[PDB]
Amino acid sequence: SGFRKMAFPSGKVEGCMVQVTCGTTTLNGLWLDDVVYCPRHVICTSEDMLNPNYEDLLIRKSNHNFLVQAGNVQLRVIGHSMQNCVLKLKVDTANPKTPKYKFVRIQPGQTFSVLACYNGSPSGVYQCAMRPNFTIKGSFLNGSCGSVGFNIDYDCVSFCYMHHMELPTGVHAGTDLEGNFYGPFVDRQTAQAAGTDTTITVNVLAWLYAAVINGDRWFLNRFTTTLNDFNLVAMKYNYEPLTQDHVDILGPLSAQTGIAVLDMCASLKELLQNGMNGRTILGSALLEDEFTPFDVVRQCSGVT
Amino acid sequence: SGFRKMAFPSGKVEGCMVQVTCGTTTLNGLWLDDVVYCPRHVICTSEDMLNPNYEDLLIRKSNHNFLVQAGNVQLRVIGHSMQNCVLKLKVDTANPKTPKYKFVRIQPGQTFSVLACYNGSPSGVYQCAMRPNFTIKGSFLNGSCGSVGFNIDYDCVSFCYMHHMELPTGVHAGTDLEGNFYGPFVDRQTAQAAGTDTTITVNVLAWLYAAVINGDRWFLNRFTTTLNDFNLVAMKYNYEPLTQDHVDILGPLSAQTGIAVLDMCASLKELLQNGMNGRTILGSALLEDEFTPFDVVRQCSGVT
Ligand SMILES: Cc1ccncc1NC(=O)[C@H](C)CC1CC1
Ligand SMILES: Cc1ccncc1NC(=O)[C@H](C)CC1CC1
Repeated sequence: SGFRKMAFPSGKVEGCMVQVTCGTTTLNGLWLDDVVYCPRHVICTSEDMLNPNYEDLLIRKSNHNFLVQAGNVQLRVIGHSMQNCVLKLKVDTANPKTPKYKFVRIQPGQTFSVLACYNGSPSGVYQCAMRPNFTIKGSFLNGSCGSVGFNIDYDCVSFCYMHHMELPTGVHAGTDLEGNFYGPFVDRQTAQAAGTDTTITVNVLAWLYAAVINGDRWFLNRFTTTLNDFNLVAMKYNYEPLTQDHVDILGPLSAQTGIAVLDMCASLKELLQNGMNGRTILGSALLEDEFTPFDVVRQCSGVT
Repeated sequence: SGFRKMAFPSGKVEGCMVQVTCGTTTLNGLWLDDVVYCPRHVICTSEDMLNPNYEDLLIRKSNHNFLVQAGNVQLRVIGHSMQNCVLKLKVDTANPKTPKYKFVRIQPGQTFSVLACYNGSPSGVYQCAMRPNFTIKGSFLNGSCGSVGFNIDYDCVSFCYMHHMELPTGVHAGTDLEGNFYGPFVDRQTAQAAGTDTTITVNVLAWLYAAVINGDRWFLNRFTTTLNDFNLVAMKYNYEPLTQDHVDILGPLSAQTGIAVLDMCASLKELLQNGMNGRTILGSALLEDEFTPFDVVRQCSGVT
């Protein structure tokens, strides 16, 4: 029992972190096989960042200008190329610590672990959700660019995020490992609108199931609702509309606890309309949305 | 910017996890040098757990009865001994992945990362505090015993906790790496009183400083207080009394933000007396106490 905001074990990812320097800028790279992946803004100087012409900036760079250091050993760069907003530095040595891996583009509302790094060295690991508006509320300081997000299924690391930018609002934006930004963001030091965010409804319901499994039951009520009635409340409270696909994914949790998904929706409706009344659920005084139904099942069963 | 409940990178600890089996019980062990450390209750059966006679139970065991498996390779046990509530299984091979390490006994209120494991395999990592009452509010299921807590200072892992038990209340109890329980707990399946817990005041103040650094400032007020006046409020709200030693440890944060520690205490006093009024601080709707002043400084400066 107990339910925590658990991140994946970061070991397999730690072994891939490297430091990439170009000119006076240093950030993190991800060394997988004989390729080092990093944010392309490593080639920029302060004057460039307001509106960089990345193609022109990269043309002034040669393989020997990219300084790639793994721990304390230097990697020899034998190729460079830009793919969207990432640079791929081909190196003469395959990373001996390359785990089984995939590059995946996650959907908004999905969760992942971030291994925050500075100068190619890991500082910490935390779990977060990709917001419905494609931002992440992380913990990143200057130098953390190139830190990655990932999920792990037994021995396979699915890399889903690479950190690129902090918006003027203090929220974070980044790309998949092919360098495609999540959301409308561009890698420029310009004010950029992040869409209206919403609370991830299926995740809040999943976390309410986790709460019941672990003993926090005070919010269970004698009511039920419908998808239509619930979505009218979700609309008012800026929650994502619940679909049958979300109900279907909550199936295992509904089966385990014996609480029908629409009955849990009626508990969520009452909590939205009345608040917590100074009470807590799983040590939180708000409705938590950073646990997917898969996360809840995994944590509640002890999947390794 | 941004502030997250960050755990240490778990890589160095993942390389030490092993599976220990004795009879029909399997749990986790920590392999450091040529020694495997694990909870002594691995030698118990269901009939024993109400009041085990560990000395007698261990006498019936020989080196060949302890099955130690690292990933998929079997370790040869050449010695066994019980030290307090841990067993130390001497093996014929030193762990090639043994990091630089220390065994430390942490103080209540201090924080650490837990690498939850099952069958010697890591499932996740989370950060937590040792409660003032010496329990931890973790996430542990049957099979997680032997999972460890730790801190990391550059290349040195300080192991501070080994998981042993879940109290009937769903809170967790364990030992230091010499097998001494934190708190009054005994390794028996018996109802055991955990002391009255309190909120870690110095940590809440540290987190309020983290909030100001990251932009959440709505709780700053035009008031000040004294240690005596603040401790009268701390008493009423079951907060640990603040001492000058706590004020001294908050020094770096008071220096950085320019907010005198007693002025931050007056903000905390107002929050305790009036609540959040439906507002949040660093994404939390309650006063967070799982960040020490050292954790805040580290996260806010990007220490690796
Ligand atoms: C400063 C910082 C703190 C946290 N995370 C990231 C950063 N870096 C940036 O946002 C730079 C300006 C991105 C570049 C325009 C492409
Ligand atoms: C079941 C479980 C779930 C989470 N964490 C730990 C456990 N195990 C125990 O509490 C056993 C009974 C301890 C033994 C008496 C010494």
